[PDB]
Parts: sequence; structure tokens; C-alpha cells
Amino acid sequence: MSEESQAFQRQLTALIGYDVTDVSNVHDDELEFTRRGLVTPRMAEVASRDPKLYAMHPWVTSKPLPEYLWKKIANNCIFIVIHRSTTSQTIKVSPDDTPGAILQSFFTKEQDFVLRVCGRDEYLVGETPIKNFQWVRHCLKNGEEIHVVLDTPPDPALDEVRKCDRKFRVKIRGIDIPVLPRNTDLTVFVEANIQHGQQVLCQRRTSPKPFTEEVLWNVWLEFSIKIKDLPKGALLNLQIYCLLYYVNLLLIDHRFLLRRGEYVLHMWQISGFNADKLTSATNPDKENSMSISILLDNHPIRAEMPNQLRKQLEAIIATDPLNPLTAEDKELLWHFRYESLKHPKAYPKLFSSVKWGQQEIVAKTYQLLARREVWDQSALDVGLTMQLLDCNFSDENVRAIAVQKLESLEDDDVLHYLLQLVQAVKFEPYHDSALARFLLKRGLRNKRIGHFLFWFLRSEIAQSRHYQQRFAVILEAYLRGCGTAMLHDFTQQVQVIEMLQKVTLDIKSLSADVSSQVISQLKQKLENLQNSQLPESFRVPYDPGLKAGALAIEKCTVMASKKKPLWLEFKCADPTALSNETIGIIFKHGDDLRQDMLILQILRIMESIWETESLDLCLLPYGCISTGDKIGMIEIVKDATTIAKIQQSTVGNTGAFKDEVLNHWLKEKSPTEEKFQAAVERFVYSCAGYCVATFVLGIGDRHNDNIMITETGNLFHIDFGERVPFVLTPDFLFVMGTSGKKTSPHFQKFQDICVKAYLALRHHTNLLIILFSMMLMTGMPQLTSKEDIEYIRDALTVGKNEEDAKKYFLDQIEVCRDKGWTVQFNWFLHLVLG
Ligand SMILES: CC(C)(O)C1CCN(Cc2ccc3nc(-c4cnc(N)nc4)nc(N4CCOCC4)c3n2)CC1
Repeated sequence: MSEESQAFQRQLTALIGYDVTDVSNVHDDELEFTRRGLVTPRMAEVASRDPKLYAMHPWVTSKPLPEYLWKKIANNCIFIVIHRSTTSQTIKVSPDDTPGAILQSFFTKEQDFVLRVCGRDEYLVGETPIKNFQWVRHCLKNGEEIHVVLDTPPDPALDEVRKCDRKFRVKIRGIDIPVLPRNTDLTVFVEANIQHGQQVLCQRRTSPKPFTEEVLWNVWLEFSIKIKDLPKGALLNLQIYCLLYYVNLLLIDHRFLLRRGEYVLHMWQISGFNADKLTSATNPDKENSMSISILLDNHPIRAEMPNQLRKQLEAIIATDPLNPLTAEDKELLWHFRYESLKHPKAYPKLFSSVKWGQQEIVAKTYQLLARREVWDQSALDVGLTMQLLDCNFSDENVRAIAVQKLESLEDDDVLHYLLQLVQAVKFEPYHDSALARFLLKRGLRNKRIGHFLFWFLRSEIAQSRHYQQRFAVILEAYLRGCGTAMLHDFTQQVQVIEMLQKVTLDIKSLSADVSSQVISQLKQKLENLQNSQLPESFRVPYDPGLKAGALAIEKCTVMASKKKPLWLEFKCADPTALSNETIGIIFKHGDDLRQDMLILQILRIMESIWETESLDLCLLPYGCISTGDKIGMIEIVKDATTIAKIQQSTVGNTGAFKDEVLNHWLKEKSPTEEKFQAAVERFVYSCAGYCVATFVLGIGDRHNDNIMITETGNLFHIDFGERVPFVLTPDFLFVMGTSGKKTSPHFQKFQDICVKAYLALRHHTNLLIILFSMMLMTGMPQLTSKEDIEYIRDALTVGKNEEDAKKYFLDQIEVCRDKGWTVQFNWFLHLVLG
């Protein structure tokens, strides 16, 4: 390649955090094949994107405007403040007025201008009703004013893109590990599993042998499955037991070819189920890791139901996603497959009833799929679609009909589910997949989706040896089409994160309570960085529309919180920014912020769900991005303190919690009596939202040091990485004006809200369960494909009328009353002292 073409790939590499041209850790060309394969989807989408829409990235939705926002518009009038220089003129508008019209009613009171939000790279442009812009909806909910500046549209030139019937068998040669302890005397054997969507088709193990650094077997393992019966995507799973090591090899390759020949596979060690176990990547660390040597030496392609069985069938289909299928259930599902195909909700269980280890059945299964009239006309059910993209499905045709459904998601909804879509790539047998191409397409079509796609990917690439390789191929494909302007923005962001992280680690390795000394070191380090050299503005990775300028080193500090987190403040790079407020970012090692990311995203989904039912529980899912191993960034919400601090103020380092302090804190913090009363109601709304959300997720029992509140009454939980269903302590209860078995107007309001909030979530039980399940598989350590997952099943009272459920939750609230400060107090003894 050219001297400059090389220098382009180094740039990508630095952006990616991984080198997709390195081939030290492959035994085939699937990654490189995927690179070339992804060229066609990339160019297609880049070739088909409107340059101007793309450059301006309008953030819109096609959902109805919630009942709670209509009410704020009691005139069918919407005021917009337009800004030009120092001048400023407000303009009445109809909620249905497109920006081209609003412009046109304005030059009435040279037409190549565009309405941009003040202090943001956010544009109100395009043929969408003014009421259908997310920013406009955001202002309304909060009671904030829509301020827009009239300026020139961004030049799309900046967005330039750089130009057989034999039974299967496998010979296990031996295992090799360089150094083991002396020793103790252990015994070992090799387990070989033919897997498909975590379904084991057959299993053979070798005999036991004393665990030495080299163990040779030279043995053929003969399986019962015929070569012609192997399904594409089946894994050869190789495991060592004393279980200590595992590695996987795809039996059918990306070219539909039977794997053949000599392999030396460096395995992964178990630390002390999860999607890492599924990876087709081998350990990069060839010098320390256990290695296994094997050899391969073996190419592909009615009657109406009796009333009682259908009833039996329907009772099966109506059950939840975590419900086990019996042998009888699968035989029923399958025998009556044609009837089953008419029910979209049956699809996951139906496709779990497939004998994937039998070629004729799979063939019949494909026959089923060609008559997908009922599936293709059905309304998108994201919960349902997601269930087909999890670890239970390895068949690419099955996974493809799910992705097909995702095609109709609009940007607004693709964002909601993006994080978990990206995580779902881990369940893909192959690097190139429909899901992967989908993500690729949607990122290249929309800068906001693309920005978040980038950071999500880069997050896994930086802490996942198991899947970094695959993702990097995908991230590269995206960066080769997002265009020059973004490349630069990304570069800026990456430099910033890499420099601040360096500062973060360096600061932590100085102590374990507070130090005038360490604060002084921090500011000094920041002085060196600010000049020189750190990009002179950079987009905020969790709030892309926002541009951070220069540090306000005076306001920066080291928080006395544990892992010694950096509290950072920035000026806004955009001078057209109304307020004079800084941009606050916490930078912290070492929490596994991936968990925090996932909890917060599900939180945003709960918000969206509630939105469909015209509810606003006032959640505050602040931005959070895991950038690397136990390191990442967190959005600082302005004017917010922890409930714990509120209580350490009036009393010292106790303990002796008081009921009235919180209300007291709100009145002090309220300028008028009108603002106070708004804060009191907002507290009631934000409290209820978190009580419900944390309970359904099983993270309700928290110490109040992990619960915050805004000066405006917005309660919110943080740090997601006897007992209580959630935190509803006397202080919260006092604010609503009640204490100890004494209802009240604000408290009836509270209850009533929770129930509505609760029963609404239950209408989306399956979605919540699949997202939870996946979250656990791709986001938390090894788990139990049983008990962890089942908490939420119990929490959402699966299989009960709305009446029992309402009463279930009210009961949960009563548990809180009865416990009072008992549980907080306990938390205090434990976390504060021992
Ligand atoms: C005592 C100090 C240093 O003078 C400050 C410390 C900051 N506190 C508030 C505070 C404390 C701990 C916090 N901890 C987190 C946090 C979140 N997730 C994880 N994993 N770890 C820590 N987030 C916070 N918020 C969140 C957004 O609002 C502002 C910061 C946060 N705020 C006020 C006085």
C-alpha cells in the first residue's frame, strides 16, 4: 500500500485500541474474511446516506407525544427563542410546524440557514414536526426554554470518506502448559463436546492422566454424530478437568467447510454459563497459557389440531422465556410446527424444539421458515426478537429473521437497545453476521448511533481478550465509513480519555482518607496536560451533542470516595451556550463500569416503557462509559448530593439518622415556596421510579451513600457495579409528610404512582427477563443459568393477575416501613466500619 495508506491504518488502530492487521493469534482467515466481507455493507450504506441529514444528525422520534407533555402545551402554541448575535426574538409556533416552515414564518417577521440548539451540536432540521424532536421534548418535560441560534448548516464535505456418512471423530494429541506449581499431584482429562446454541449434541472424554506440563494421549475420540449431520455453527468444545481450561473451534467454517487438520489451540483459564465460554477466539498469550493439540481428518448445502392438544400447546406458548421445555413439550411443539408458526411468541420455544443434530430435521426447519408470512407481518416485539439473538440460537437463519425485524426499528429505538445489541454479538457463531452488519449499517447512517457504537465497541475491545478481535473488525468497518470529521472528533476524545486515565491511575496509587497534598498533585498534573498537549475541545462521549473545552483546574479535585476518583470540570467549547455552567466528568478506576453502563441503559428503557403509558417517574440515568479495564467516565449531575451526606451534615459520622433532615435540606435549597413544592412532588415521582426499578433488578438494597438527590428534588441511585426490597426510609417518608403507619396525600400519591409504574413494567415482562438474562451473560461474572436469572421472575410476579401484583408491591412497601432505619444502620456498621 501507499506510504499514506499505511499511516491511515495506524490512525484506525490507535482509535480502535487494537491492531486488526496482526495475525499472531489466528488459525484461520475468518477475521480477515470478515474485513473484506464488511466492505460491501459499508459502501452500500455510505453510498445511500443523505449528506445533509447525516451532517446535521437530526434526533427525532415517531412516537406520540406523551399525555404529560401535551398538558404543558395548553395553547397549541410553542415558543422558540431565536438568537442572532446579541439580538433575540421569540416566536409563537404550532406543535406541527416543521423547521422549514418556522424559518418561513420568521423571514416574514438567504434561505440557507438552520436552527441549531444553543451550546450544542444539535440541529432542528428536516421534514419532521417541531414536536417530534427529542430536544424539544426534553425541554418541555423539565420546564426548560427552547433556545435556538440561526447559523449556517455544516458542510457535508467534512463528512468525506477516504477512498459424508462417516461418524465424526477427533484425535486428541495432548496438552501442554509451560509451568505448573510443584505441584500438587493432580489428575487430568480432556472433555470434547459437540455444541450448538449451548445445546450439547454429543460428548466424549479421554482417560485420566497425572497433571504434568506435557500430557500426551494420541487418542481418537469417536462420536455418534455423522459428519453430514453437523450443523453450521456447531462448536467443538474442548475442556480440561482436574475444570481449568477451555477453548473452542468451529467445526464448519465461514466458507461452509468442514474443519480439517492440525491445530494447537491456546486455551482460556477459569478464574475463581457466561458468554466468554462461547468465544471462537484463542488465547493471545501463547507464552503462559495452556495449549491443546488435536487433529481433524474427516461439504453441505395438513390436519387441524384436536381441541385438547391446542389448549395444551397454547399453555406452553404463553409461558415465560425462562420456563424449561420438557421432552413432551418439544415433541408437541415440533409435531405441530405448522400450527406453531402462526404464533410469533412461540418462536423461541419452537426453535428450541429443533433437533439441530439431525440434518433432515434442520432441513425441515428451513422449510418452515420459507412460509414466514405470519412472522413478517407481525408487529415488532423487541423482547421476542431479542430472545432469538441470545446464546440459545446458533443457527444463522433463525438469528437472521430476528435481525430482519430489527430493520424496522427507528433510530430512537435503536439507541434504546444498542448496548445490548452490541453485547449480543458475543452469541454469534461467526464474525460476519446479520446482526453485525445491522449494527454496522445503522451506525453509518446516523452519527449519534455511530458515536455510541464506537464507544461501546471500543469498551469491549479494551477489556475483552475473548471478543476484542471480532469487535475490532467491526469497529474498523464502521470507522472506514463514518467520514473524516468524526474520525477527528473520535481522535480528540481518545487522546483525552487516554491522558486523563493515565492521570487517574497515577493519582490512586498514593494512599488509602484525604490529602491537601494529593489535590495539589492533581492540579499540577492537569496543568502539564492542559498545556501541553490535549485537544482544545472534545465531545463528551456520553453526551455527543455537548462539546467540552478547557479544564477549570480550580474546580477539579480528588474525591474521598474509595478508589480515589477524579472529579473533573470543563468549560463549554460552544460560546453560544446560554448558561455559564461547566461540564462535570468523574473519572474512576476501579469499578467494572460495564455493569454500571448496563444497569443504566436498562434504566433508560424503563423510562421509555413508562413513556408509552404516559408516565414520568423522573429517573436520572446519568451518562457513563466504560473505556477500559475497571476504568471509565461518569457524568456529574449538577447540584446533586448523596442522601448520606445530607445525613452526615446534621450529625457527624453516625449512624443516628434523623427523619426531618432531608425535608429541611430541601427547604433550605429552595429559593421560593413554589420551587420547594415542585421539589417535594418531583421527589415523590423520582423516589417511586427508583423504588420500582431497583426492585425489579434486584439492586434495591443499597446503602444511602449510593443514593443521591438534586437541589430540585430528583432522587437517583449510583455505583451499580436482613434485607429490604428497596430504599424507602423515614426521611423520604417524612418529605411526603408521613411517619410510622400514618398515610398522607403525598404518600397516597406515592403508592398509586408505584403501582401504575409496576404493572406497566409487567406488561413487558418478557423483554425485561431477556435483557436481564443477557445482561447477566455478557455483563457479570460467571453466573447461574438458574437462580440469578430467576430473581426477576419472582420480582415481576410472573403468572398473576394485576390485582395480586398490585398487592404484592404494596406489601413490599410495608416491609420498608417496618424496617425503618434498621437496614441502613446495618449497612453503616458494615461499610463504614466492619
Ligand atoms: C466530598 C467531595 C469530594 O467534596 C464531593 C464528593 C462528591 N459528592 C457527591 C458524590 C459522591 C460520590 C459519587 N459517586 C458517584 C459514583 C457513581 N458510580 C460509580 N460507579 N462510582 C461512583 N457518582 C456521583 N455523582 C454522580 C452524578 O452526579 C454527581 C457525581 C457521586 N457524587 C459531593 C462532595
